[PDB]
Amino acid sequence: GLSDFFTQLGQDAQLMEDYKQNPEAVMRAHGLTDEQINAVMTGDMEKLKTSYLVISHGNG
Amino acid sequence: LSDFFTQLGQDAQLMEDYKQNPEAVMRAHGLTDEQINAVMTGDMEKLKTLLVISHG
Amino acid sequence: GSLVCVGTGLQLAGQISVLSRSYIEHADIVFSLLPDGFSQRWLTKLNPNVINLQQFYAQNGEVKNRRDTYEQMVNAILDAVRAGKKTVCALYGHPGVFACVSHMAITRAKAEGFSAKMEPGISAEACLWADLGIDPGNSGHQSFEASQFMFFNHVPDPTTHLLLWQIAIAGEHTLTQFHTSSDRLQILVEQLNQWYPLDHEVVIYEAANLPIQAPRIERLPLANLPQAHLMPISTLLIPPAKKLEYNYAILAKLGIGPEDLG
Amino acid sequence: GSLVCVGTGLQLAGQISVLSRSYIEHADIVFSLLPDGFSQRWLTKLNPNVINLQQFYAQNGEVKNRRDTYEQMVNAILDAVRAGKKTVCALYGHPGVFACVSHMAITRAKAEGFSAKMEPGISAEACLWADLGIDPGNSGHQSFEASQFMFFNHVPDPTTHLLLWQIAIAGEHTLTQFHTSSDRLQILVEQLNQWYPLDHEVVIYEAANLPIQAPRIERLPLANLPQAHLMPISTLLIPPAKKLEYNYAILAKLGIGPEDLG
Ligand SMILES: Nc1ncnc2c1ncn2[C@@H]1O[C@H](CSCC[C@H](N)C(=O)O)[C@@H](O)[C@H]1O
Ligand SMILES: Nc1ncnc2c1ncn2[C@@H]1O[C@H](CSCC[C@H](N)C(=O)O)[C@@H](O)[C@H]1O
Ligand SMILES: [Zn+2]
Repeated sequence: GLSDFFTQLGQDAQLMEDYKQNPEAVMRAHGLTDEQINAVMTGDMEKLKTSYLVISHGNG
Repeated sequence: LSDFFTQLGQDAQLMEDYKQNPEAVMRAHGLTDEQINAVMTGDMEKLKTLLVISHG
Repeated sequence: GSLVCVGTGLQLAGQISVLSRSYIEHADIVFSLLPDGFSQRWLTKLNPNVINLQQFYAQNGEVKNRRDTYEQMVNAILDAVRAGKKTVCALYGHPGVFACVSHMAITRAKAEGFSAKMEPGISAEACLWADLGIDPGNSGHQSFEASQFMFFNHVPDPTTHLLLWQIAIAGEHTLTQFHTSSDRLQILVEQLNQWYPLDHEVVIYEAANLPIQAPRIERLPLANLPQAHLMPISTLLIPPAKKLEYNYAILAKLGIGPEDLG
Repeated sequence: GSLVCVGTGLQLAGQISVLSRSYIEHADIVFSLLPDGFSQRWLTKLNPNVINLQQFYAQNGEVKNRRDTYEQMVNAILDAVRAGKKTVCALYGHPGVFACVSHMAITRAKAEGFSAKMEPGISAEACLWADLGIDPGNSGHQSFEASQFMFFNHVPDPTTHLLLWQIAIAGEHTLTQFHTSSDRLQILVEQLNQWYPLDHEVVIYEAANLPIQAPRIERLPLANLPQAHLMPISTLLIPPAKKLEYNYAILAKLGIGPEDLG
């Protein structure tokens, strides 16, 4: 549910613009819970996920 | 030409097919001998026969 | 009304991001600045309502300051936004990399109380790393506009990979010509010679715009640059003239030595 | 077998190129290194045959040199190619920007006589220009890996926008830790102070990975960096400390002056 929403929102400029107009309405319509919504609104990415990304070094 | 180039640029299957056998793929999409020649010689201006947005 | 500026990358059709293509598809109107007629046809099939920004460039050997071209471009875009249209600006490469039109339009749009954002794209710089198999992190990277390097005091780090953009107009001060002259390039060679030997190998790079096209990767000594055939789309790459050397000063502050490096 | 290295950008799903997405879809096998589980799920739906390179990082507080991690990553990729698989490597951002694994795999593949190429992607740098509304051509740009800037001799041009990548592990010489210490950052502050005042405003930047996420754009004085909260994905932007000065020597050779500038 959550994953499906994010994937679509990231790809679909129509939905993205709809989202930007009314985040809470769009999110609720796509079945997101109040807790999930709260996390998005507070920007708590950690709670939404409820790994290292370094692929180089500087030692030559 | 235009339809071919647009497909080839977007489609990774066709791109890998092209790289395998450019001439075979180009002929299969109906490109003329002169069009094929232009490509193989890298004459871009001939293909268009058949950009600064800042300063310092 | 609203504005979104997107890039289409350098390659035809394939190098645009999924979301950016979507923006073009759903736009009320599109202002374009694309490399060739193949890309123009591609765009039009995606969205028929297109205005070509190319028209604002000097026509018929006219003398026109590029500053005025850019201003007319920005005004055309804003006219659509002010009219209430959901407006998309489609520029080749990255819309905000060595391109003033998008930044200018966005700034002006925000000031007049309109929604405006910029979507990143694949630039000529990004294509270069891929085509030449060079990582900017290897020994570092510096980018300068060629004329700015000449007109103003810039100090390059000769351990890095150095890019000079718009090399084809290096020294063209009027901003009315489409290319420079060999005498200007010779002055650049003498300037660069402060850091780089005359026999130092440099690379003239041109990313391909068509899928059947190979990139230009011409290696030559710096001295031969003024005789080289340059195009508006040419970028000059100057590889490192020196290898990395240990910074014993900072190593000492860290209380370590070269042998301690992992 | 063959190899194509592609980038997925920073944002989920939407920031990958059209052609790059096609490469993933048609691949025999995909080796991935993506930002999070949302991106991982996205990829698995495009192509179920995925090997996560994340497994090659040190596990369970083990001590492991990252050089060994990267070697194991490369070997895994090449094993698939050697077996005869049409192999794709999907890295976040641009596959060849501050990332050695792709370059290394392509080098080794070619040496063993295999077809190998890299497709450009949207890097964190590309996102930075857009999010901060900065044109790298404005006053030029320089990028360095933070640790390399400390361990080796690099001289920045304080008139250009300077980026220090991997600031979170600045000065971590062992290559076995996932972050550095505030004492190390303080040394970097003193080093940078050769060009930049202690009260010089700098920016900690983090591009968003999710469409509902805002980027991190935290402005603070350079002096406070050692106390700041940094993550592995943090990039430090250091705006110019000086404005552009005229290069009279060159201007004179060009036979022009500031007033003749178009
Ligand atoms: N196909 C190409 N290959 C190499 N460099 C190119 C190029 N097209 C444009 N450039 C570079 O970009 C300059 C114009 S400024 C526009 C750059 C574009 N926004 C981008 O993202 O790349 C040229 O003078 C050249 O230095
Ligand atoms: N989301 C993000 N925002 C800002 N910088 C980021 C980032 N993700 C990675 N980086 C930068 O990249 C470094 C890892 S190196 C990999 C970079 C990646 N190939 C790219 O194209 O961006 C980090 O230490 C940081 O300096
Ligand atoms: Zn750069």
